[PDB]
Amino acid sequence: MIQGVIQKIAGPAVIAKGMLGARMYDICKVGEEGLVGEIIRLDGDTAFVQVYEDTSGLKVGEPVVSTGLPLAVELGPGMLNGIYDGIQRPLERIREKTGIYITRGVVVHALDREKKWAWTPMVKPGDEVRGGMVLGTVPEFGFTHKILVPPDVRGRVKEVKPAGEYTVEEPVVVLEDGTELKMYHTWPVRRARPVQRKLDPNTPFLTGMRILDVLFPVAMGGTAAIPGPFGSGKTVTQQSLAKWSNADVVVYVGCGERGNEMTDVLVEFPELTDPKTGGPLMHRTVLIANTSNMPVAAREASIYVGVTIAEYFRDQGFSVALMADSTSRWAEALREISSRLEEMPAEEGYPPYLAARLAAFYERAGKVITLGGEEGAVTIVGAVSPPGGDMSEPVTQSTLRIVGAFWRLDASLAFRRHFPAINWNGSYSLFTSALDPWYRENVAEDYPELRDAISELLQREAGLQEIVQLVGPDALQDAERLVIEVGRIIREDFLQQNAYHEVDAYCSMKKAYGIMKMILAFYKEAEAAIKRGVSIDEILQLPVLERIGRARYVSEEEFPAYFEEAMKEIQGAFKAL
Amino acid sequence: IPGIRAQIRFIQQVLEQREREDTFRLKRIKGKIEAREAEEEGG
Amino acid sequence: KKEYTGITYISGPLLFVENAKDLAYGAIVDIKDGTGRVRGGQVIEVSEEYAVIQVFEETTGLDLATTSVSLVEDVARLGVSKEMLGRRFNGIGKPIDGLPPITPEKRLPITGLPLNPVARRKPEQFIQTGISTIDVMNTLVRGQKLPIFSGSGLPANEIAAQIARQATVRPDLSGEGEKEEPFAVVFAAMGITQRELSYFIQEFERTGALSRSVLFLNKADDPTIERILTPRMALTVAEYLAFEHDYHVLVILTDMTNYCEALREIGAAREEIPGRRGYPGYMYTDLATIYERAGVVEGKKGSVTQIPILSMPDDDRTHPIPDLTGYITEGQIQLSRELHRKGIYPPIDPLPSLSRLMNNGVGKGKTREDHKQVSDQLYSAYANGVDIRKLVAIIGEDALTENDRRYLQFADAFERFFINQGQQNRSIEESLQIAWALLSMLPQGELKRISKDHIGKYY
Amino acid sequence: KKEYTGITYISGPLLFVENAKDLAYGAIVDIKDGTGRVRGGQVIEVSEEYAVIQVFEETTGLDLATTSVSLVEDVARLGVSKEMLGRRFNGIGKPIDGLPPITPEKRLPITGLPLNPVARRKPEQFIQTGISTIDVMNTLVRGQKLPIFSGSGLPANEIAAQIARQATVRPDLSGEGEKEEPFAVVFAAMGITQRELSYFIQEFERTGALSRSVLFLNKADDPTIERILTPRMALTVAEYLAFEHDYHVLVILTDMTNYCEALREIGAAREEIPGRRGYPGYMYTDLATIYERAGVVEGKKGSVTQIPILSMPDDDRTHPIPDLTGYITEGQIQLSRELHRKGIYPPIDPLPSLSRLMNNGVGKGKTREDHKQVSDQLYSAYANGVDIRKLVAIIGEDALTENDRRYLQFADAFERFFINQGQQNRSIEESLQIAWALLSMLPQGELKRISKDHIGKYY
Repeated sequence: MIQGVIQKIAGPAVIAKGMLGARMYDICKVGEEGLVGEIIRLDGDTAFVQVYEDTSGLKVGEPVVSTGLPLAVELGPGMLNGIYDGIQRPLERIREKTGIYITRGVVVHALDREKKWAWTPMVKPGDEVRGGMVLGTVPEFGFTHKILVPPDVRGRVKEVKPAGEYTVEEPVVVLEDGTELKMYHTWPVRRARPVQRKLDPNTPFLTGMRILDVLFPVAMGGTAAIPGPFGSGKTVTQQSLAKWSNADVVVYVGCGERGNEMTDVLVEFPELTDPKTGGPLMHRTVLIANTSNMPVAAREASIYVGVTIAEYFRDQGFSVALMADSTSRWAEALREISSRLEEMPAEEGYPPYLAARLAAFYERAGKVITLGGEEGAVTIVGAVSPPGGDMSEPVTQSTLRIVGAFWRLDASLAFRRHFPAINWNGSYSLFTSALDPWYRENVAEDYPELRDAISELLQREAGLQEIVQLVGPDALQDAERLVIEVGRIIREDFLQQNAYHEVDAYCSMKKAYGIMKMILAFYKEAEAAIKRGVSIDEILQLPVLERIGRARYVSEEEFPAYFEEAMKEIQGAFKAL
Repeated sequence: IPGIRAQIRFIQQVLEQREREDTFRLKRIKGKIEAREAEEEGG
Repeated sequence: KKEYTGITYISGPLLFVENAKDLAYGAIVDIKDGTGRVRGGQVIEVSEEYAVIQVFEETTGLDLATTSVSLVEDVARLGVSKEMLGRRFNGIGKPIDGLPPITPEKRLPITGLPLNPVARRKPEQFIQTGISTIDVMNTLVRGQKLPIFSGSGLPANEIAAQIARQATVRPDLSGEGEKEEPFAVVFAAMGITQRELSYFIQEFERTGALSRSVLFLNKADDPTIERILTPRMALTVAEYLAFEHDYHVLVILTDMTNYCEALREIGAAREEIPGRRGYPGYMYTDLATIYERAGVVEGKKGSVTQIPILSMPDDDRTHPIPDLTGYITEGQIQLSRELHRKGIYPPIDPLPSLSRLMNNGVGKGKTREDHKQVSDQLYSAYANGVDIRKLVAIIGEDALTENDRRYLQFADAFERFFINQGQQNRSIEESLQIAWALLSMLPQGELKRISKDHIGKYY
Repeated sequence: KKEYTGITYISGPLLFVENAKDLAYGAIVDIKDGTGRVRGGQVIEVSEEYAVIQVFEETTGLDLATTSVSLVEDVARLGVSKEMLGRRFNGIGKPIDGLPPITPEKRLPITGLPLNPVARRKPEQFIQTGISTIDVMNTLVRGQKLPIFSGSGLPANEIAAQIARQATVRPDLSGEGEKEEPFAVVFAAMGITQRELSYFIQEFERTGALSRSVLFLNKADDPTIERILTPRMALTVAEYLAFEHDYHVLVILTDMTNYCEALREIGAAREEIPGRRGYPGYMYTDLATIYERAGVVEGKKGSVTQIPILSMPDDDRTHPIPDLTGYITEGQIQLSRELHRKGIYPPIDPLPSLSRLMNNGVGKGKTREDHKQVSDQLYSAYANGVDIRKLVAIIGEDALTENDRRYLQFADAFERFFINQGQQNRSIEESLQIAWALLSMLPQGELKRISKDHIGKYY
């Protein structure tokens, strides 16, 4: 289109003289090799291209060819169960064709142009279609991919390819104007996919963990954040959500996380089971990988590619759960590019539009009723990693006030090896009062009254634990000692969970309800007995203590009978004395 | 006493951090002023 | 018109044009590009060589060859009317609705023209809220601006909706026309997400207070200079409907932090000598310019009162945004995270939240002849209780004098019965009865603030 | 050869060479002046009207009339061979030894080339160190990164020398041919002094371990660019030997703090927005650039394992250097300061230390079936010992009980018999035997973690 030459090279930013008409935010090809970049400024007749690759070895005079299209992705069938780069390049094919090291300049198509799928028409000639309608389906592993009409396209169909087997480069529907509808379409990543209207979430997002499904829940359209210092369990928590959530598909983004985690999920998932259908777990994962040593700006490219893939899968009628990683690393990439642009900074280096960028990214998430009429949802769980473990970095004060829940990890609980180390004294979840109808309908009928009892037990036990630290656990009355011991039972029997077990890594709602019931019954009857006159030495040492201490290691296939037996055992062993 | 010493150290670190940003902006302003006055011979 | 082609620089917000001196300073433009899509702008720093624009929407697709800029109006001005009292606008002022634009009755500027210090009058009338921590200790009168220093996960939208629903004047306590006065909300939001907007709209639609309120929406997936523009439009409409048609308006400005952010961003991209910790020097001037538009004049009978919600970022009263806002307005209400932990509602910390225009709107002949005295005494007793809390935490609860325990228990009863009030509509008399019930828990003669006459009459 | 005279500006470390459009970005040059001396350079930020060059050593004695820079090669590289397996190099890679220079087999680039995340496998085997605490509760595996958080007056280089002089991969425990896995050590040091240099030389040459090692040494009176270059040279040689000749290298980098200092100083001379307490913004990017080069690839049978020793500047675990390092690497082993006062060696507090890739390198058929159980039990027992110790040291030993005396005796005997080990070399069998001999001080049945099979076989 517009052909120019290089004028100056300085790090990851290239200036190209002789570019009159080069639109802003366009994809151009830098150098004699092809080093896709993105125009982010215009000064007279030049452009301030920012490359996405190593850009170390380029001369001054190599051509620069623009293309006029602003960083599109390639939506279509054949996307699940695969890796990608930040620019949506299959790492599998890259490795298979060009050795084990990541090379630059290699160019592979996003989808696969040789595999053929089973088309099935759902449109007759002379019909009337408009953007968002479906045209027919093709099958994937245990799903049914639909074939939408790209947004903002209309007309009157005139012919349909009959049912059979075709590739992804076959125009299967021809409108009346002359255009051709293939089995895929491209969409820019810096826009939002239009919808009809945005509903309000009234359904929990069950992740499996007890703290995050009881104390601080998240509606299945919401947002969240997991800040916390280094070495506290953020990676393990996010992978546990990825492998035991209740979403249809999962899109794991990682921008700045060590490659050992990506290899862990890659070599672990294909031998697990999706707990909704029964197929392999990796048949509902589209993980995106851009590790620490790879180029920088590919970080933000990866964030946007992830959100756009999640929006597409929402538009098909599923309910996806994006799980970003190190929005802090993303902000670092933004700061680097800004300081290369040489503009004035804000508090602590970051450019003064971090907040707007984060707000748009988080506001592309919510339950919606798409253009086909069917519903969908996009959850978001964005990790953060402050520079010193203090929740005052701009990227962890700009990511508050725009989210729902907030899951503050803690270094004390993390070093005591009290894992998942979610500080229950400094977290909050604003989706906790719109889920009471669903709880009363689908878990119990006195559930929201049994949860506040536990929360209050904890928030009154802390105050007494202060004086406990003061004068030791001796002068505390029977009341305060019983409070202390029931608080310890609660902490190390209900809140704690070991994610590396076989059966104790996924606690159903009924199981959590049962454990809460048993602890509450123990508390009530122990208080009654202490009022009657027995002492604490007699109270504690019953065998029912350790009989409920092993209550979480039991399995869901038999928990009801165990719980019945244990409640009757409390009934008995607290009757004699 | 150690808790107070830790608090003091943190406050002191933040206060010193918020001077280098000022020195940086001042140096940039001086560079821009030199670049401008290098073109103000007459007009 | 399609004139003024030949731009020569584009980077972020700004955009430069070559020789163009007939564009007046502070004008309005519209930037058509090579495919027909029209954006908006505003001229800053005109000069004989070039002229700097400030684009509103965004700068994607703008090339340097096929791109023009045309003049629309030499000054910003909004076309106001009275027909816009059930409508719903967005940012600059287009109608985000299924109805066509309005036919204006007069078009006035949106920038200023302050009120003359001799065409004002002292706000005196008294508007109760049903929140006994604002009716009795931080009185709210008609004609005063009073923010709400919120927090991250603290309920401020709920308190704003409750005030807007319960607020009513009390004419039968000082002598006035019995039933004449409903309100007229001018809710103006800049930066709200989807959840909060849906809550606000549900609540306004439940009480039927929607057919008498105008709405300006600037949700979080929109540009930022539109956030810079919105509150001026809101206050223009409010001043019109007040000082021309004798209404009584109540402007709810939400999240002034996002407005300050857009301000800091344009200032940074302008390289304009950061004042204090980021934010530029003239932010006091800007916040004052959009706060001082709420008073009462003499001769007329309208009134304009504000409640600017704002979230102090890191819970610091020493952050520039809360600091300058407190210096400019007259009064404040401050929530408390510690009280929010313990289920209190509304968690309004009563110590650090005062209102200045209160000694003139309360007292004998307006509410009751013993109001400010109960206020002073309650403040003193609560401060004593809070201090004895630390005395306990040092010593122990059993080594306390016989009256220190009385003060401690008064503080706890105060936090448990006077502040916590659920969602119920109290009255000035019910709240004063509760206050006297509490103040009777302390002995007589240890209240050096109230007079012996009131002391004998109420106990 | 002679080309590129005509420089135009010299100030500090920079040098502005005029028209030169054949120098590529990041190339390597050599600045020769009117006395014959030759130094280095690096073309950063090339342009059209000139090309900025950054000198390595110093710009003393340089003129604008008698000076000429010339190209050396396109990118940076060093010539690697196999024979350097008893050698000793220095920084840029010049042999400072008693043997002639080396020949190349090929010269590889010394930067970048990240591993394809689909082209590696999981670290599964394990490597014995002879240190009981490490081997039993933080067992280092083949293909992980594990820093050692030292202090300012603690023995760290001694522990590093001991680990390099004792380590070996046990080929008989889990199962494979015994003499099929070679080994090496690519010890690289930076910023050391003459005392520590002599210590390392003598300690390596005593036991003849140097027959399976290389050495890169960067005495602290050399220009800082060499201190920046050393780790890249070491890691290039390591990757070569491992993924091409099937060795099992073990890289050791002392004083990453001196590397971070050199980086801050070399960067801050180009005015690039100092990030956090000095150190620039991209320090995470650089540390991750050099750490992630250690892994285990599938198809091949080599490995690379790193142990970067670093010293927390002022015992801060919230300093930028320890923070970034902890965010990049996986697991960390932290030396203690209190144990060093009581005269224990190697002083390692197992409370704040852990390894993530641990429970994959032990267990069923790996070392012995009781490894994870014994680790959990020793951790729990030492934790309870410290708990009761704090309790007593606070109040007094008047009212202890039976179960508490068992745990206090356990804590004491553990700290004095399982941590303190001098210069011994305990195999993992002997380490587990000492673990069981310390566990047998506790009543069977109150060890609520270990299973009953091993309980019956041992103890």
